[PDB]
Amino acid sequence: ELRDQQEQVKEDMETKCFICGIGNDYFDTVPHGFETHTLQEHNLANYL
Amino acid sequence: YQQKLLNYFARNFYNMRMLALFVAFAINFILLFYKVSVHYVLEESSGYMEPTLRILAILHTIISFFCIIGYYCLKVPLVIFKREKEVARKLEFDGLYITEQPSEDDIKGQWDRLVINTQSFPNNYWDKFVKRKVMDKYGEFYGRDRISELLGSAVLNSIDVKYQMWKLGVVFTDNSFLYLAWYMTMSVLGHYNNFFFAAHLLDIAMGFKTLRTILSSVTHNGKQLVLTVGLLAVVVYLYTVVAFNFFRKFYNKSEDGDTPDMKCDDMLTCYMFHMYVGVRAGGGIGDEIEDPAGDEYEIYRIIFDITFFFFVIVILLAIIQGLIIDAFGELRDQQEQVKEDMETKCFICGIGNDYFDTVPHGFETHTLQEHNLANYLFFLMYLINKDETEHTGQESYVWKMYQERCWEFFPAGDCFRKQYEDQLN
Amino acid sequence: TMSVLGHYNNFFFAAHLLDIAMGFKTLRTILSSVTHNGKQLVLTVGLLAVVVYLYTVVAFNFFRKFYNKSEDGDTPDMKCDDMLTCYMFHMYVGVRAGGGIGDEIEDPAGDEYEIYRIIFDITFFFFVIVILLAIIQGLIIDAFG
Amino acid sequence: MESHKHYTQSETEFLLSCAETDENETLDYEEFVKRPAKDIGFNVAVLLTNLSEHMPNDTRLQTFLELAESVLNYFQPFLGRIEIMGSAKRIERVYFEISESSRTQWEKPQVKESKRQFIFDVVNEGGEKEKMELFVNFCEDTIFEMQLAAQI
Ligand SMILES: [Zn+2]
Ligand SMILES: [Zn+2]
Repeated sequence: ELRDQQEQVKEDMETKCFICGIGNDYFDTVPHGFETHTLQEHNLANYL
Repeated sequence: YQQKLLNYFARNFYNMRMLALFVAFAINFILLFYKVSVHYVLEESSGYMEPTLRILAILHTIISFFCIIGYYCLKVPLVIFKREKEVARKLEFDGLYITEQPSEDDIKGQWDRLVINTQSFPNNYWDKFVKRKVMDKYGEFYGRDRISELLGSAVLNSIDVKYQMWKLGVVFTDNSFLYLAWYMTMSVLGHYNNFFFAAHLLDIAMGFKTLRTILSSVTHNGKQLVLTVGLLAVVVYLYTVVAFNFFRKFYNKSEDGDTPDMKCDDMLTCYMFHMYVGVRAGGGIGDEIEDPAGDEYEIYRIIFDITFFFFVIVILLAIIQGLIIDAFGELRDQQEQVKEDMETKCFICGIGNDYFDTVPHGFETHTLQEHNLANYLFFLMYLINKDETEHTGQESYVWKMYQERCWEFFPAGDCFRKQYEDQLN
Repeated sequence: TMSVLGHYNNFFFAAHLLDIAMGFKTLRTILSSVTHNGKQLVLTVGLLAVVVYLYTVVAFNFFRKFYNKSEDGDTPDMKCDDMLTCYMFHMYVGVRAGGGIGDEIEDPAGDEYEIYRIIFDITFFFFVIVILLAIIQGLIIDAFG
Repeated sequence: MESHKHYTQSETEFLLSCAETDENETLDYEEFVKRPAKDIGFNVAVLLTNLSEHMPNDTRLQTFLELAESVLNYFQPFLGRIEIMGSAKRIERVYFEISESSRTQWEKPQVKESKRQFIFDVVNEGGEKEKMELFVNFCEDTIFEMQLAAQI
């Protein structure tokens, strides 16, 4: 069950924005776009 | 003729490797019929077993030699290809010995300096314009001659040593060559004592594939297993502490009464006793100890016994079993996931098997005609095999991108059909 | 043929009771779990045999004097000094003891091979008695899942 | 030369007129290295392949593909194609030859286990741009491997 927990948190973080919940489907039309979203715009770091 | 023999052992490495296994089996089968009076041999009325052992030991050593030569011929060039390729890429696109000059750690990089000054650095990576390109890239910012001084039946009469010292330092660090040298040393010391040939039967783990998968489960969590045993040791240390402080009088492993005492009164001896018959009893420490029939420490010794049982005998064993079975299930999850991801999606693009299957079988057309691992590698090998002048605009563009390492030419999220949908386009 | 040879000896009719596996559906599903990984199970037992062969090699080279399954002292010796007999002994009471080979052997109270016999005992336990059993159990439960 | 092709002035007796080399009442095997010809055939096969794949939907050319089917069957294993993003910001085909040594060395030996391990380790560990250079390193090491295995 703890394995399921960590599998699920990795799943949910990879699929989706922590902020928005768009999913990794709208952005990857452009190359690498989901990672642009998570690492430039809607950052935990830059928000803090 | 020497070259033919070397290519033979290289090509026949796996067959001779498989052969030495069964020679080891035959040796260890004949080892079963040994006796003592000193370790003689007494057969079942057949005096042919000793000469078979004598010749099979010689065959084992000889075929170990040939397997080692096959490995030296065959698999060593590949790892050296990887190494010189890494060194060239680090020199070009990072400038390791120009700017970084790495630490005492990264002993590979500290070792990979004497190769830099040689002529035959790019021996197998099939890229010889390495020194020239590094001279172009750092010829003025750091120096020009600095870079150059940093960089640069009649067969057995002239050969490099500078490159070859580096090469031998590489091959003496490789693991499979070290194993085959161990294999040879055991086959040689089999002459000193024939029982040493039993070490060669442990090559089954390397040989068989399915046995390697049987072994991967316990290998997958060896660290957590060793932590479980360390915790077991700590717990038995606490238990024997509680015993040595209180429960020493019951630790009488003597004969029937009115006998000399063979007791555990120290701490080290009691700890060895708990680790040797507390856990290796199937029931705990109370089995091998005088029963507490009517003592002031009756309930405390009972608590000691049952807690020792229900913790040491139960929980750590169950944790070891859970670790191995979790390794099994997790490796099953791994292979399930790789089959899932390969079926769903293009290895190249990552479209998914949704855009193409509008047409019949289209995802498989995508994977088997257009965006092939095979055809891509064959285009790579083609342009390595081709000449830069003969390149088209397409091939020149792509070869530029290759040797400057872009990977933008690769399709990603797109394809010929996605670009050219049949809509007058 | 078993029903005919039941005439020759009526005990041969007991072979026909093994048709329950073909007959019942749910029993076929009970049997499928162990059938699902029979090959890897047999490999586990072969590895067990190889490991006990190494253990009895280490015993026959070193630990023969403790292999005294005689009566109380001042008796004729019933010992395992050969290699085949020691291998049969380890396979017959090393693994079929619930505790290992040290239970059916004279205890090493103050010997030069005390720590080495102790290492032999605990390694025999924690490998042969534990790991291969757990692998068999994991195989059947993985078949179920 | 009766079963492999039919027999005319222009199919079999054409060859026997080309095979008028010796006066020993025989024929040497140099007529085959003389005839060389399939290097033209690959390029014309690629020409028709590009014409068909880029410009389908033309009955007039489909007629000629019926004519060239027998040659396209010859050049199909050696004719590779791949698609890549172009300098003009568009995907297009790259038609290109495939050798038989690389094919046979890529297919049968241990390298398939290397490809399995490659795909497994790639898709398990994964990476953003730690995928294509891994593929190219696998390809270059494999190209070296097939070269070394050809060398025996
Ligand atoms: Zn968002
Ligand atoms: Zn694709």
